[PDB]
Amino acid sequence: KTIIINGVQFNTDEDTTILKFARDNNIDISALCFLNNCNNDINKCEICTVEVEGTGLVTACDTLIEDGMIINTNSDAVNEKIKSRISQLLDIHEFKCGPCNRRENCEFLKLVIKYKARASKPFLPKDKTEYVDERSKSLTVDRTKCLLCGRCVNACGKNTETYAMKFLNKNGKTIIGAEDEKCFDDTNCLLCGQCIIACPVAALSEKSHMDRVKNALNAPEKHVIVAMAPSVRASIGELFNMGFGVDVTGKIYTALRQLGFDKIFDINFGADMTIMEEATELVQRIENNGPFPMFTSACPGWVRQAENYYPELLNNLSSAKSPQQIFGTASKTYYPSISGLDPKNVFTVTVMPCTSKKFEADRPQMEKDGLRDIDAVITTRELAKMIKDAKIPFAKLEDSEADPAMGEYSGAGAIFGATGGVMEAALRSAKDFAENAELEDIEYKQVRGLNGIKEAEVEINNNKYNVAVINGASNLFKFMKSGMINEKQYHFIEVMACHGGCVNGGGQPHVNPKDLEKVDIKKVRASVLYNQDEHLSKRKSHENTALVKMYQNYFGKPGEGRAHEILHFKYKKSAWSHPQ
Ligand code: 402
Ligand code: SF4
Ligand code: SF4
Ligand code: SF4
Ligand code: SF4
Ligand code: FES
Ligand SMILES: [Mg+2]
Ligand SMILES: [Mg+2]
Repeated sequence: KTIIINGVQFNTDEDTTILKFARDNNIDISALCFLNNCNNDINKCEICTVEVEGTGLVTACDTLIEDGMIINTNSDAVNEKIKSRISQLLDIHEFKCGPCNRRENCEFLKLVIKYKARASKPFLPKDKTEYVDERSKSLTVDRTKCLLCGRCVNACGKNTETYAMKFLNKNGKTIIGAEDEKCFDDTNCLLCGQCIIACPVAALSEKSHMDRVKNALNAPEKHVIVAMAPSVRASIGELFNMGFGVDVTGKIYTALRQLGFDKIFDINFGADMTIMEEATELVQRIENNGPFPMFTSACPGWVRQAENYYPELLNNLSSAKSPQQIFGTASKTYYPSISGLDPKNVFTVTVMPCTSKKFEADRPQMEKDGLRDIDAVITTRELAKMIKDAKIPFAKLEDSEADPAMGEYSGAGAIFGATGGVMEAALRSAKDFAENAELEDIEYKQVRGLNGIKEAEVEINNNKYNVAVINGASNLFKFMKSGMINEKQYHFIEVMACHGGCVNGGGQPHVNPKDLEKVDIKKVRASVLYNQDEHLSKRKSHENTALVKMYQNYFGKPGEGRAHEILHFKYKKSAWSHPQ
């Protein structure tokens, strides 16, 4: 078919939208509410307006190309329409970029600047308290920034299929929020924060823990531990203009020391701990023939999904604590035993690509003897802001090293942040455990990649077992609802709520939609992790020397005794009751 765009003739067989055909041919069209191959069906932002000859102004993002269209993307009538829409958005928008947390990478600001748009009347609310919801342990809303673009609603729908983020009719006016405007925590919401990632502005954010951290750092008698997740070292460089897929591990350690932290450890150490315990439990369940299947339990997004939708699976969850919590538990017990610190004075902070980790850390029973496993969780974005506020030249920092005692990690722990990561690492140790051997082939490439549902057959000690990797919360629903779970007998199942794994977590750096169609963000971030695994000497969690010492000298044998006593956590379904 033949179309004309800005006087340029195209002959094409492609059946796509104006927007995508234009972007494919280096023709500029703006968009706002269009994301994840979806726009806002009930309140189209119309930022993507173009002029079609013989029709008038149309939305490019959801209008298919047709033979014989004459399209103008830059006529004065088009630009005045787009400018008008942005101005109306400004009319309901607290335009104060100064102290805003999206100041450095906001899509809306870029649009305002591009079209020179201004409000008819500035939005200047005196009392923000009614626009702000900070009840959640993981999420916050600032409706002074909200454009009602529906991108959070669509993303929540696509990524989780819970539809926990909804349009609401609050006293005759439209907002976004949880069901019945309740606290997100009190709904079926997973707190995975995929909504935040989709948000073009600062309307959706993580629940801040930065005050917890600063207060602890400035408290004389507090000994503040910090440990970052696998994914952080593969991501945080993005916010310092270092590009995508840059390993910045050593720079992070240096920055944390300069921030005033008293001990620099690593969650990857906790990852090796979780494998120690979970691979042990797997081997146990084999020689007890059940309960099968065993599900991973390190994703609090998935744990909440199970609690809210599949409580019959809670007893199938591994009882091993997550790397975050299992690390935290040892930081209040083992670490004092090798440091002399009063356990009460230890304050443990993690850096996570995740918002759901904050909820996990603040679970009432995630403590012992009055001591929280984890006292604070800051996202990748929060650590970045903290670094920038301290004016630490991150990109120029020299590499330092972590403190070894709870900072060493194997290549198995290092790949936790990728979908299929926990599966692969668990298998490397479960195999060696069950066969009493030191096997050389350790790469399970079949469980890797961005496929939503991944299965593999594995041969453990002259017996064959079935594993599955569930990549994304919506895929958990598909896997269960479509009866896939009953099509064969599964023995070990990994579930991550965020598609791509933690590298694509709700607390990660935002990425411009244009960059998203240019960079495979999930694969590129994960590539850093697998790279570290490939070039590390020890690639099994039980080959972690610092970890072995810890178990030999303090916890004893994994999966039992002291180790099972305090390094494990069991989820329980509510007892039957009526009503509901
Ligand atoms: N706790 C824990 Fe995990 C580990 O190790 C993280 O820290 Fe993850 C990452 N990156 C997060 O958030 S959680 C899910 N298990 C996969 S990776
Ligand atoms: S959300 Fe964007 S446009 Fe609005 S105040 Fe913040 S930086 Fe400025
Ligand atoms: S919270 Fe963000 S993504 Fe959701 S409607 Fe408001 S501006 Fe759009
Ligand atoms: S945190 Fe996750 S489940 Fe909850 S509303 Fe946001 S995207 Fe949906
Ligand atoms: S996949 Fe990772 S980042 Fe996403 S909710 Fe689970 S633990 Fe958090
Ligand atoms: S981007 Fe097309 S209507 Fe919003
Ligand atoms: Mg649409
Ligand atoms: Mg201090």
